[PDB]
Amino acid sequence: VKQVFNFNAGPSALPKPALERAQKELLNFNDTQMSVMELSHRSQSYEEVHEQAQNLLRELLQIPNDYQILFLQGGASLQFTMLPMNLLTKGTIGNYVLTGSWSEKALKEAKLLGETHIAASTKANSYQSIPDFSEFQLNENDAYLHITSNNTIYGTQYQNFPEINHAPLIADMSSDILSRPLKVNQFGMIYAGAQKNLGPSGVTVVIVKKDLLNTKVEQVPTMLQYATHIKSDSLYNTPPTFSIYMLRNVLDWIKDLGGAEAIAKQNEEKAKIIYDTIDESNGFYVGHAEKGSRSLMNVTFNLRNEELNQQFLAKAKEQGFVGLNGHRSVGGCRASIYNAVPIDACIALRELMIQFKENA
Amino acid sequence: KQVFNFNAGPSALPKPALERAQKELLNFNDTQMSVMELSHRSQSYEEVHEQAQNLLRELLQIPNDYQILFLQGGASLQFTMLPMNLLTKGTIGNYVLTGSWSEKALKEAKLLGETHIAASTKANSYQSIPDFSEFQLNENDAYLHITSNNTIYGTQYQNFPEINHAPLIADMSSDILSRPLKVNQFGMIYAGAQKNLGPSGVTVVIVKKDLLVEQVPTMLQYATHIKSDSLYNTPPTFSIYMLRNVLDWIKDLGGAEAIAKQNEEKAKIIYDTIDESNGFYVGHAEKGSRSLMNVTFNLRNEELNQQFLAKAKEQGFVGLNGHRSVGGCRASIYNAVPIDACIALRELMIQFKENA
Ligand SMILES: *Cc1c(COP(=O)(O)O)cnc(C)c1O
Ligand SMILES: *Cc1c(COP(=O)(O)O)cnc(C)c1O
Ligand SMILES: [Cl-]
Ligand SMILES: [Cl-]
Ligand SMILES: [Cl-]
Ligand SMILES: [Cl-]
Ligand SMILES: [Mg+2]
Ligand SMILES: [Mg+2]
Ligand SMILES: [Mg+2]
Ligand SMILES: [Mg+2]
Repeated sequence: VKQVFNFNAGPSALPKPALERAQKELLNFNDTQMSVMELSHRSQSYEEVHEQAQNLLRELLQIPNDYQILFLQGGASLQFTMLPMNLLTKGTIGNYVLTGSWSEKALKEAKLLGETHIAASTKANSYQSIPDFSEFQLNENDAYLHITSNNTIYGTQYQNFPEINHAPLIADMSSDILSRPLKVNQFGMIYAGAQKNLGPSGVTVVIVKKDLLNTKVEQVPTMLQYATHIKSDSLYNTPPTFSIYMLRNVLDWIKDLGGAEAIAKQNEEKAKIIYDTIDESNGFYVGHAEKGSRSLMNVTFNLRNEELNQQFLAKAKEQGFVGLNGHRSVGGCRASIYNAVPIDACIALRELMIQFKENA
Repeated sequence: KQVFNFNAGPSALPKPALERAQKELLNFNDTQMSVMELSHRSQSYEEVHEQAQNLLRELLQIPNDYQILFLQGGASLQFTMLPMNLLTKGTIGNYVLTGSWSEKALKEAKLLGETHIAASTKANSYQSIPDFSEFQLNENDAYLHITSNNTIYGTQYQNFPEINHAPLIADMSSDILSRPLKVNQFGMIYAGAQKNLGPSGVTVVIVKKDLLVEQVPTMLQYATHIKSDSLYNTPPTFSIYMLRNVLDWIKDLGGAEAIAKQNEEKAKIIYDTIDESNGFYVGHAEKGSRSLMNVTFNLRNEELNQQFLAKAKEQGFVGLNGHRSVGGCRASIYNAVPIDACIALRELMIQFKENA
């Protein structure tokens, strides 16, 4: 049929082979004559999947042995409250670096539970950049320092991560996890809803330093303790088995293309196609982010006025582009170009953008 | 290549629902994307989301003053979310204990407030549902919590108590939409989908709206999800899609009364086999409390138990081992387990008895 270009921001494009693989074995997985969705999570066929998803992640990001990988339900949003529930103890402070709307949502949940602080913020200038690490206001009684690696709605991204030694560094990496190599030991915990760059909705990957959080926290509901899930290897209650399976399949694909290092090269190339288009447009398109902070995962821009914005987005949708409307809170446009978005989609978008401009 | 899926959770699903999923896995609704690749704020997803709710409303005849929520975290998260929202100071979370799942729910409430046991058949190892006239209720109960089907013990409420002093709340994980329900008896009903309704990953919560909050985390307030139609954060979109598909299958076969007929025949096959076995197979539940969803039983000794389950596995039966906490055998016969599987089980039970 006609072309479809999938720039959805979350859930988002999956790599075709992961979907083709799932489709082919949907009714009979691993010769059991059952769908993976119909298996016990205590079955050896399921446990193989669960363990393989962990081992692929471990290998791909080179996660150290003193870290454990959790597969949790509830989305990143549930992590916004689970994190302060476990680590934000009395007399301590949940310190946040604000670099977008998702950082504010994280902060708000800690505020419900303890003392919070704002280490640095670019909110005044509408989150066009990542603040300088030298501006970080740190406290001796900080329970952690929390950052948002990729600011999905604003199109900005950490180029690198601060060295923090007084508290654990925590990061919401929902929209750029495993888009590039990572030095995992810079962090006490990393979390990501899978649906942006790792596969389906319904599971949240939580990489945690075991000794920071393998201990019972008095007064915390069993399901909301990290310890629960660490001890039970994310099998305390019934896991999202199909989501974890699809995550496995996506991880296999990342490994098959050369891992984090190769996918970064691909992601830089796709991003470049779009940013060069913006940058050669003589102001017809204006990127929200400052150049040093441009995200490789979510490209945010506006045309010169809202009428042109709307005509551009209507034309895109007529031409088969999906998901380009900016987040409802900020308007404009947003090209999400996560790992699995193909480069010819990016070329197509550039073509769209150039003819729209020339014809305007 | 014969396989009979008696898994207790996650579990068998309807072949037509899985075949339909397979067929359109790469191209949902002519969008040329998987349902898994759609934005949850897309109309495409939003229609599926709503269709899943609509089918439950139709099939259970859920009144307008109830809302239907799709949450993550399993029935287990509901164990704490419920008291978190309703167990206010000076009130009591009152529990009816009819098995281990009851116990797990009560435990979470004890973290958050005053609790109470209205009744319990624990002393007798949960062989039955207590008589409602036995319940000990309190003026200040925040709710009365029950477990409609005691998955590990094989017992099930035949009917529900008429409770007017406080909302009746039910963990229906292992029997929701296996028979018609009078939803007006309850203030809230909850169930992980992964037994009767869909794959794991989504929890269905049916809640009396006006029934349900300072200082509770946003994600743990029912009001958050009611207000946002379970679209506050990203829902488990594929699981809700599969839930829709399963609900379409239940509607297509004739709805809650029709599936009850199938379920009662399935259970009749196994219980008759047990009852006719002259004590070779012994059911755990008192007759009057026998579950239609999980049939629990043992052979005369542990070694026969083990010989049977080994023979079962060799013959393609999956999931019949009893819960580790109780041992024995458990045949889970949720909605999508076909009558032919139960017939096969019977024939195996009879042959095994003959050959012992
Ligand atoms: C998508 C997103 C979230 C929300 O994740 P849910 O799974 O919907 O809770 C949180 N943080 C970031 C940075 C995101 O991009
Ligand atoms: C399966 C079951 C549960 C556990 O559900 P999860 O989704 O694993 O939390 C809780 N209660 C009952 C009655 C169940 O049968
Ligand atoms: Cl953001
Ligand atoms: Cl977003
Ligand atoms: Cl039970
Ligand atoms: Cl169980
Ligand atoms: Mg490979
Ligand atoms: Mg192509
Ligand atoms: Mg139909
Ligand atoms: Mg008879």
